[PDB]
Amino acid sequence: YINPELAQEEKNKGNEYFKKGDYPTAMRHYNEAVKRDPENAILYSNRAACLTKLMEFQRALDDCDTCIRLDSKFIKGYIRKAACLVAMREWSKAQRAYEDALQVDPSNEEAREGVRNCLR
Repeated sequence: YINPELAQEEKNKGNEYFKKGDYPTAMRHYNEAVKRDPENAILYSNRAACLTKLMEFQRALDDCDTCIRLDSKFIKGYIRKAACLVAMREWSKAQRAYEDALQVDPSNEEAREGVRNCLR
């Protein structure tokens, strides 16, 4: 059952615990946010960042694809995908994910720095 205000509230509990670095507890809240507004791309971007810190790389990249599917214009899905691949040391795939972001917005500074980071 869709509840987008509750999803927002849960997003924030998530983001807060993310920042005290208790990702276990942040994840409980990101899961609930996703449950309540499952078509909202940003919730998957957010959850992907957390899953990546936890080294749940398979689940992280699933969330990045979800984000990219739900909103192909939302740059952070591509950024989170690239960042996860950097965390995996998948450099060649990471470089292409950042380049996919740059296709969406060639002025994106985070993606341009990400390409620099991928030069080995």
